[PDB]
Amino acid sequence: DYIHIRIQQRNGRKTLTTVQGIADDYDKKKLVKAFKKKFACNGTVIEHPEYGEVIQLQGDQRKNICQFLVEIGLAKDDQLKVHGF
RNA sequence: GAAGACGGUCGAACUUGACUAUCUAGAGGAAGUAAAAGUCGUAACAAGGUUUCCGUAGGUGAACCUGCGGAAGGAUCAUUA
Repeated sequence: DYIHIRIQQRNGRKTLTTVQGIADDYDKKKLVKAFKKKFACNGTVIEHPEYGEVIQLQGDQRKNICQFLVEIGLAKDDQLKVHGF
């Protein structure tokens, strides 16, 4: 069950790095309030629907979420599935 | 009238602690600095779209936010009842 990410850049720079696999059971405040306060980027939590509850961090955060995912306790080091936007 | 010699005084030096001053090694740790063309936010240059800033306290990814009392170096030297 790979925690998909997706990024989504609007402007030449207006980015949002989601987080798709974090079961809701997790601290709706940890996952992401551990992220923002980390590499330092605007996280959040939407119910995207082609996916089903994903975490928008703000940024092209695809080298970072390899890492903010070898890190805090949600999924696992093989689950890794990056298809940067 | 010598060596020696009784006991003393000065007391170098030596051994061990204390004291004071000056200098200097150090795993690592945490500041500040440069600084600067990087990353994430917009905190307070045009009222910067939340006027700004001071003292102070708590709190926040991060710039910062907020209360309480100040200041204009403000966006009012005026208010015409």
